Amino acid sequence: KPSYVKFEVPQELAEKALEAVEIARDTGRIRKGTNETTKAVERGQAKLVIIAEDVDPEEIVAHLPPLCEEKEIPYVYVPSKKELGAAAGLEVPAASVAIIEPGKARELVEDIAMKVKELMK
Amino acid sequence: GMYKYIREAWKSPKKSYVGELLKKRMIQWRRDPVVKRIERPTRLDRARSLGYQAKQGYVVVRVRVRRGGRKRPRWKGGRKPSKMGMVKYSPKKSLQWIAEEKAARKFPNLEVLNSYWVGEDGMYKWFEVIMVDPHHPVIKSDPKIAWIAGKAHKGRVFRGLTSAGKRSRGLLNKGKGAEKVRPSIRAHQGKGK
Amino acid sequence: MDPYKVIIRPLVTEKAVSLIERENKLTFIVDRRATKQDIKRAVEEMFNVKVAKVNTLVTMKGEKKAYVKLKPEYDASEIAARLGL
Amino acid sequence: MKPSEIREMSIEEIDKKIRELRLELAKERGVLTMENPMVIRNLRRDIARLLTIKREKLRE
RNA sequence: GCCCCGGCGAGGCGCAGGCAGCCGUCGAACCGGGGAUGCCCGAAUGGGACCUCCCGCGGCUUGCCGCACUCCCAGUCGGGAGGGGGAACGCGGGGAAUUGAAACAUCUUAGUACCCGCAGGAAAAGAAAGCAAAAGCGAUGCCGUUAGUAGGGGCGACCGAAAGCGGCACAGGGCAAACUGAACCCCGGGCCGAAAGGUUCGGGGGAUGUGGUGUUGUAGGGCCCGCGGAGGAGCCCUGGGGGC
RNA sequence: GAGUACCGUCGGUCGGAUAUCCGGCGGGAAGCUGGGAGGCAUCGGCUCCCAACCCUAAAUACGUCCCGAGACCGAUAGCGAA
RNA sequence: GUCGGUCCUAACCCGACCCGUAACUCGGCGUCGGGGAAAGGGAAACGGGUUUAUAUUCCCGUACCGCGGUGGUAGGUGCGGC
Repeated sequence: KPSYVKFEVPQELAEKALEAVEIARDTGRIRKGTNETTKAVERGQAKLVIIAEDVDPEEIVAHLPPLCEEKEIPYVYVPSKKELGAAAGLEVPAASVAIIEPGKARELVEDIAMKVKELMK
Repeated sequence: GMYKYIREAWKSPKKSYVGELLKKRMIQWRRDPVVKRIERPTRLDRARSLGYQAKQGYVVVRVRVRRGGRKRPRWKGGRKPSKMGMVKYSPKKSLQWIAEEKAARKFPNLEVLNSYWVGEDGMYKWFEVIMVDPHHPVIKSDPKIAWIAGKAHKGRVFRGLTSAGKRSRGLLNKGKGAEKVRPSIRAHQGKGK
Repeated sequence: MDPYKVIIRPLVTEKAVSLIERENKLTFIVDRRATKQDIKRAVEEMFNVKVAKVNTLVTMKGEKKAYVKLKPEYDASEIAARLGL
Repeated sequence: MKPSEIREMSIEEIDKKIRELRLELAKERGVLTMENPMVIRNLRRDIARLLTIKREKLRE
């Protein structure tokens, strides 16, 4: 199990995150890909970052947690890239995704944020 | 983004999260064969700068070589004393290039493009080498790497036209000091290096 | 091989003539690369006979040579006359 | 034998004629050991022409 | 030695002056161009060689196709690459001794002979993190000079450049990144078209970034602003003429 | 455009001399308010340039060959072989 | 068809992979696959005659092995001896 993972999110959170991504894709705005996500975080337009654990090499996404913790944006983990990409609307898999302009997911993101904070602390 | 951060992580790995990663990775690499093909580069910024795309026809190969220099074999006939040494010799090619050549042996239908450093130990060094299939149509349909299907680019790594070979031949110095390295070494009787 | 290419030549020597008379045998010169079975066919077709036995030897000139015995219904002299001798 | 003549014929007639000339050549080689010294050259080259022309026909 | 198209125009059957005979005027031999057949070994390759010969497995109807090793794209089918050869010339590595110094050890012979590997009809180099000096040049490569000079060396024997000046020949382009975000590439089958090319179906890849923009120095490019909206230089041959 | 520029040390090589180029080992940056060169090191001034990725014709070398020539030999000569 | 090769393994050898080497047509452990004995192991034929020149090979006479078949029985469902 890798080392860019700081804590253990359960089925609860992981599945809610996949569904929030699917809903935000079909209603709001979704930035797909590590680089799009990174730029969103650098400029501040990112309201939630979903990251994958099935990644190798770790040097791809090992910069995101210590950056989102600074910019104060929440981030969750999920165990596969194929599922995340299928949710985002791709046939290839995604390692990271950013949710912008949520629609019909707002309360899901509320709860995800609160539980992420409770878990980190 | 995502590329400068990788560059930063790797510019000094003892200081970043890369040192212990490399410890474990080597624990596992030492059991692998000397030439092993892989799915994805370890230093993607560096690969993509050296020329690497995610198309069909590109192959990535890790190579393990031993460190240090040469030990000459002993001489049967009589020598003068200036010619008896056996131990403290070093090669005139670099280990990067030697690794490239081993990979080129193992994959004969291919051609080398470049290579990059990926780890050290006390006994071994590790290089990741990029290779290209010059008979793939996806590769003959791209003007950046369609030159490589030519009739004068086979044996590239062996004659010395890769970057490591040019470095070891002296084609990074241009004026005073480099009077004896162009247009070639044989042209001047090995008198450069 | 194929019929009609197997047989090169018939022999006409005193030994071969003796055998024609006595044993009801024919003697042929044949392509090295043919076997007893191909020789059997070849003779059967090119001459419309039934064959009993085939014996072969390679010579000291590089030629395969066949002694061929037919069934007593037929007669060597007949085909030896059908040919030249 | 002349390609003009042979080209008026069918594949089976050609096969038959080849077999016939093969047999005549065998018996001539036989009687040679024991006049017109050219029978053999001429028959060989006849068969050669026949085979070439049959191959052309089958290739069309 | 077999076939076709052309030329030449009567004899022909190799070095090679014979006996006997055949081919050719329905155009030969000969010459130029193109096709067919093409035993076994050999990279030698379905598997084996104390003798260039043997032993086999699938699938279809005696006849045939396929089946080495290492690899790429795929993947239950298939499609492709390499391997060996070549006088001298070429790129990259490894590397002696005789000999000379009137002995010899540093030096010389010599980055030589020879060895290992990789390419071609040419290879290699090549577009300044350069040269220079109060003035200036403008990628590489070859000739003539610079010059037995600067300079190395038991400072011994000996070794040994470049810039510049005079000429041959001339030519410049592309990535990575920033900013965008699937707007993209390939295979196979089908319909237009003479073709160069264009349009639909099913698969392989690609968010670990396919495509676009972009490429440099007393800076260049992107984002923002305003104004303006000559990529139109090139591909093909159903065509009509010319020259070689 | 980073184990890169650079610094010390060892071996080889060069006309390259405290001032050539190649390689091993041990250390190691800045990164456009930036960075390199200018024949010992360092300080200042001035002048020139932007490395660590790629392609590229012409002028050149050869002659297992061809055309064409010759103050070349003329059968113990000339290629070993008329 | 019956003599011998062709089959089996021995001491030994090669190939592929693997590790080394600046490299290889060089060096080598292990795994796998394959070769290696005309005096070792090992299905089966003996006499007479015939030719200028062959014969356990051709002819006569009398026989034996291995594959495949046809047809009957033993047996499947039978006995004798402490």
